[PDB]
Amino acid sequence: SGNGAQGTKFRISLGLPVGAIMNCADNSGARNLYIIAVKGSGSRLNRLPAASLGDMVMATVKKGKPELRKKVMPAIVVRQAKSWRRRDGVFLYFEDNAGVIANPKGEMKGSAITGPVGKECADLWPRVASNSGVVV
Amino acid sequence: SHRKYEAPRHGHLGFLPRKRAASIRARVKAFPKDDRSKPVALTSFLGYKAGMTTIVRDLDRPGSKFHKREVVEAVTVVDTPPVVVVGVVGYVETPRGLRSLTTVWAEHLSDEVKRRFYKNWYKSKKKAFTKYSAKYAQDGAGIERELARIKKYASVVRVLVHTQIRKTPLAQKKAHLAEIQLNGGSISEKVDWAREHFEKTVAVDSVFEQNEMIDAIAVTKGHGFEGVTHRWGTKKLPRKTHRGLRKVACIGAWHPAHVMWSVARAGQRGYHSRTSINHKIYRVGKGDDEANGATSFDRTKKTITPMGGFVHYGEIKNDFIMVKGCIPGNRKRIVTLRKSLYTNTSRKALEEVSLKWIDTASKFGKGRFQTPAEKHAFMGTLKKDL
Amino acid sequence: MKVEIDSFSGAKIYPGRGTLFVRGDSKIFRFQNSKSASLFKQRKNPRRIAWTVLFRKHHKK
RNA sequence: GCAGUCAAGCGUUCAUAGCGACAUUGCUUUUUGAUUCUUCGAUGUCGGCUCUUCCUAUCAUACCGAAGCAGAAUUCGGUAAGCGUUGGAUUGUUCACCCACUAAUAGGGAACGUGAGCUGGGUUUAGACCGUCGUGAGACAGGUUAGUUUUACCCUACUGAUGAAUGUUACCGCAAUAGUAAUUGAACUUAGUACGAGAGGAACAGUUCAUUCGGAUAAUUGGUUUUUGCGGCUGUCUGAUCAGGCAUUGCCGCGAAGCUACCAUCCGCUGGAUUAUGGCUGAACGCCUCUAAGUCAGAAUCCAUGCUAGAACGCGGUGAUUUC
RNA sequence: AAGGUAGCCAAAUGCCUCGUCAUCUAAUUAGUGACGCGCAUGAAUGGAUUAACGAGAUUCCCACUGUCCCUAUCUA
RNA sequence: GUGAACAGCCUCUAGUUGAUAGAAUAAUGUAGAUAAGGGAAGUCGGCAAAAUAGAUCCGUAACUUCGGGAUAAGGAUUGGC
Ligand SMILES: [Cl-]
Ligand SMILES: [Cl-]
Ligand SMILES: [Cl-]
Ligand SMILES: [Mg+2]
Ligand SMILES: [Mg+2]
Ligand SMILES: [Mg+2]
Ligand SMILES: [Mg+2]
Ligand SMILES: [Mg+2]
Ligand SMILES: [Mg+2]
Ligand SMILES: [Mg+2]
Ligand SMILES: [Mg+2]
Ligand SMILES: [Mg+2]
Ligand SMILES: [Mg+2]
Ligand SMILES: [Mg+2]
Ligand SMILES: [Mg+2]
Ligand SMILES: [Mg+2]
Ligand SMILES: [Mg+2]
Ligand SMILES: [Mg+2]
Ligand SMILES: [Mg+2]
Ligand SMILES: [Mg+2]
Ligand SMILES: [Mg+2]
Ligand SMILES: [Mg+2]
Ligand SMILES: [Mg+2]
Ligand SMILES: [Mg+2]
Ligand SMILES: [Mg+2]
Ligand SMILES: [Mg+2]
Repeated sequence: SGNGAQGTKFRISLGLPVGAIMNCADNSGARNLYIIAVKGSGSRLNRLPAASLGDMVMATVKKGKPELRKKVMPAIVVRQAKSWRRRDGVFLYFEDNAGVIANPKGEMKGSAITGPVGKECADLWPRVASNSGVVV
Repeated sequence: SHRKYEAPRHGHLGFLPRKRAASIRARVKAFPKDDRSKPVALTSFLGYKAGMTTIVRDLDRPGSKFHKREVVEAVTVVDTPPVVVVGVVGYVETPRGLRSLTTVWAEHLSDEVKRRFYKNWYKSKKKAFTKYSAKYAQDGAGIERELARIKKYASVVRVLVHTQIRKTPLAQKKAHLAEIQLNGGSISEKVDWAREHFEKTVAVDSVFEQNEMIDAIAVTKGHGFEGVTHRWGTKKLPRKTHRGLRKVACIGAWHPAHVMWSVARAGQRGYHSRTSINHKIYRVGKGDDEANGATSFDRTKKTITPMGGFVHYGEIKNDFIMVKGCIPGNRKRIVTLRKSLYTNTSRKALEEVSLKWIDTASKFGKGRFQTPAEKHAFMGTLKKDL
Repeated sequence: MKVEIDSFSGAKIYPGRGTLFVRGDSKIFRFQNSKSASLFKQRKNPRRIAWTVLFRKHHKK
């Protein structure tokens, strides 16, 4: 998550290793996000860094506005297709993988989010919650 | 030359050798330190693992996100019928270690205990303890002398107890006998307590209570001969590998010109002695109590046994202990429950647990009904009942 | 404790059982087991599956 | 390659906080040479992959000393190898060079560890092309493309598994010795506080989680299907129907049990003695001094507690011990 | 004896060399397009260009996947 | 018989029923297979495997020696009665 996070997050099953491409759910002009790193990841030989709901990643825009391409920017995952278990015993998952472009502090580059947003991500990042319409 | 990249070692070297346990009943190698300013009590108990189920409770932990919120947890149920005290043993301190000095047995022993002393019970004359019982035929002078010797010399007192295997759905018929150390009181008080409990039963609720941390000692599930990949968790070799890929590629350098003890090798997996600590008790159940699986919220009348019974075990008809999490060993295996060796105050202990719901759906499939009455209410009347 | 209802079959869902599916339009679906979820993913219609609650209501069984 | 000695000078003043010319004394065998002792009736040859252990000249983590150390950050040094030291683009590469995460991305050894462990991209047989050289056959530590990687059943080592003989047999125990394990980060709070003109900006205790690792476990979720359990479908065969055979498990959907996944859940203890260092009392030396006698506190260190095995030539307690 | 013309190139031919610029990527000793005092390109020792074809040698993209993250299970 | 078919698959005539056997179902193999989320991050290199596939209808670029490229690419449909 890096700096700017409010509180901590219970562990969520990882489903987005490095190299995954997820949809862009904001209106910044990007159409997909290509994850190159995960903030706060550990070290293990041969193990790919992987991200889950609410994590902050480093991504590059592959499709979208020309000014957003060919550069590295932080992003926050807001939807996850890999199923995970909540502490109330519920296993759940989304239809797609989605993220939003942000800054190192967590402030959103855009101003609107399309589609549902996971509850864990909204609580961790106050800026995402403000721009989200429906949580879960 | 040095290895190209650094990685931590595979496996724990303190759990060596990975051989089969000497007996199916795992040994208790450490008892709690005795405090002799307390009443005499047992320090462990014997039970049989029946199975696992699920509970719902409200979390009481300030600062947690799920504070004052329901959580779903897995628990393990241990069938714990009362044990029978049938003897006592005294130990003397020695420069070479603790040594057993005297053993005194009860006057009468049931067929459950006597089967433990035989390998061919059906053919034997059943002569065990026949001459020893004659020591009670007189006024007990022989028994009094041995008990006096324990009081005079012993520094550690343990009691011999056996399970009531006939009360379980198991087909063994042969009870398990074990020593349990007595903590609290003087040596004379320990011996008097043991003597008065000959041929008596001790219930589990006199040993353990609600919201108490206990340790589980048992022999793990066996799996036979196992390769290195699953036995130690080594990386699988590439698909191109000739001569097989579920192996360790290099088992040692040229020098020393020997295979070292710290290299992963294929061999026995499972059936090892294990001691796992800090397992909180969620419920101490009573066998004669109807509505064993009922809470103050559910209010329905149902036992702890799931619909169709515990898979491969049967029904629970005696006292039981419900413990949070998982326990070493498989179903139908004798387990030993031990009190904590230290006082835990991590705020995960000492917290009061209040169960709100206990799952009693069938574990033989995707069970969807808690009770037979609920099933009747949903499906209605079937062709068989009309 | 709260008991939910299977979206495909109408079966009761106790805590911990089944999965929860959030569709793209932010519609929430509950399934008691993997069979109903698999039939939902195959786009089967519950009114033509004989053992479902909706089928029994439609045919007045 | 690494480390000392001396101190002209650098450092606003100020040799030695941190550096240090001219000279000089060493250490190391992770460079390359020098040599030709061993091997040409053959010790398989580059790199990577995999796995274990060792060294400390310590990158990070623990505890400290010093500063041109206000705070924050950094720099020099000590005890310390207990514990970690990564994911990728290009290259056959060792090396190198960038991107990124991270507490950190420290340097090395083990026949330049490791080919009856793999792989065969490179080098280094025979085919072929190019450039330069040669009259030519051909040469090139120049470039390019294609080119068979054999054997363990023996001994030992290692991992597990039995077992004669200690009157017989059975049950309950003791513990010599050997092994041993946990690890690191973030957020909240302390606190916009101490400190500082300001800009900036901590720490101890407390709480909630997470990283790496380890040991188990299968209630739940996911995976697996010869349950060939139920249903469906194609071709053909048994006259039709019913019910079946064959298609090397015919195919598809669901699918209990078992096994199993940081793709699931649970658990991973606390006492003593010390190192560096900071002190007490106190001489030598009428004073002064942590040291000489004595003595206090003290590190991820050590030994125990705890955990695993149980000497098959270590040991104790207890039951029953045969008449054709 | 004449001194490399037309073309072409760090090309299977360039030592220096991972040449310089541009493009491709988050990052390229790779690829491509240019540049040429070219160690040592060059005209039937054939130069340059070419549709179609190739179990030939290379680079990138889409689809695809147990190659991999990270292993698990079943049959003979 | 199915089908475009001397393809694969099943059957009639005819011919064989031969290849050391019994028991058990550890590791490692050989052969055949399936996988949540990600999708070449693996590797010298997509090696291996997967995906595509018949027929009818629609639609088809640069370039070209005008013959091709071409099944380019990209879509739709398919049973029974
Ligand atoms: Cl270890
Ligand atoms: Cl020549
Ligand atoms: Cl196998
Ligand atoms: Mg044992
Ligand atoms: Mg091979
Ligand atoms: Mg079950
Ligand atoms: Mg020889
Ligand atoms: Mg050799
Ligand atoms: Mg040889
Ligand atoms: Mg070597
Ligand atoms: Mg070889
Ligand atoms: Mg070798
Ligand atoms: Mg060899
Ligand atoms: Mg080669
Ligand atoms: Mg050759
Ligand atoms: Mg495991
Ligand atoms: Mg022994
Ligand atoms: Mg040139
Ligand atoms: Mg070029
Ligand atoms: Mg000419
Ligand atoms: Mg036809
Ligand atoms: Mg898959
Ligand atoms: Mg999938
Ligand atoms: Mg790659
Ligand atoms: Mg790689
Ligand atoms: Mg291929």
